[PDB]
Amino acid sequence: TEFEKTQKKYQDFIATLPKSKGWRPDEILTQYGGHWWQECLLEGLFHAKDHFEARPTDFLVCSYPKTGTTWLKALTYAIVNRSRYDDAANPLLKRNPHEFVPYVEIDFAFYPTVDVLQDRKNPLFSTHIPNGLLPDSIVNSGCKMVYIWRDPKDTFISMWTFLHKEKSQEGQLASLEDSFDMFCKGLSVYGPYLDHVLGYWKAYQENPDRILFLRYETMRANPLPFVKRLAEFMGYGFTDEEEENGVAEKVVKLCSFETLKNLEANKGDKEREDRPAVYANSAYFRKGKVGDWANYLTPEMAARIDGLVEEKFKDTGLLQHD
Ligand SMILES: Nc1ncnc2c1ncn2[C@@H]1O[C@H](COP(=O)(O)O)[C@@H](OP(=O)(O)O)[C@H]1O
Repeated sequence: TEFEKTQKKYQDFIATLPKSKGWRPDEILTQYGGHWWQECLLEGLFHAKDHFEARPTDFLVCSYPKTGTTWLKALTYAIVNRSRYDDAANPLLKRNPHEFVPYVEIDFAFYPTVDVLQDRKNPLFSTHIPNGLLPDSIVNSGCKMVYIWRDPKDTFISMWTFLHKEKSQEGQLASLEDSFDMFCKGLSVYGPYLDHVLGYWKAYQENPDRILFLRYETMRANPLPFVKRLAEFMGYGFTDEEEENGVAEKVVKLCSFETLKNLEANKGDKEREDRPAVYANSAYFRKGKVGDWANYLTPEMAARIDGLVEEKFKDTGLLQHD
């Protein structure tokens, strides 16, 4: 296949890259371009470099994992499609949001025949690729992008708990404290996390008309103004009639944690139906809170990561942005 040709082409290169143990005993992460990768994800990056073609009308969802990706896939899909479906007919009621917004470095690489990637109408894509490594076609298209980030303490806990749920990996996971130590040293997939955020922040600073820079915690506290802003930014702003008819509030409720978690499609061990999964859909909806780290980390571990944040973000403007 075309992806198998990519894998062969970069085999020798990827073998020359530095390698490290991950959070599972047998897991090997590879370093490239300041960031750590699973092998297949780095193959997926090069495949996208060589083959992904962005259009100016595309809209790209960007995040580091466990900062709000599922939520933004739902929101962007609902914003785009709200006039295509009667409320009860919305496909989000029936299928996990990841089925509707394909990943550049995963779905486009590993699963290029899924229906949404064959749909010439679809404008929505997502990625965890660091900003400095995005394919030139994406950079050159001028397509707009949204980036979301989250408190590193909550982001870490979201990841460590999620990884207990991966198929055929029971017991294969480092302790909380050892996992936290490698997260803080920047050893995580797509990490270092703080470098990931800073990369998009600097892009936002340089191109503030092209990137909407969002924070999980402020959206969670007060989602309606942010959803309206996102829809506007996307080019699908809510009209005055729509606001009269509560349509923006309907989108917020449909994409809320409380709705999606309780859908039949996202419960139990049910998996997505478009392509193979190593997670049940239910693994994407855990607690949805701000501050759950308080139940796992000591003041000493909090001070460590909070000190890393102050040092990484010093003099950048990031923590001031509202
Ligand atoms: N619709 C939604 N609104 C808000 N948070 C959501 C959400 N759907 C999922 N989440 C939360 O977002 C995190 C997953 O991030 P991602 O989608 O990037 O993998 C999890 O956080 P918690 O593990 O803290 O519950 C998950 O519960």
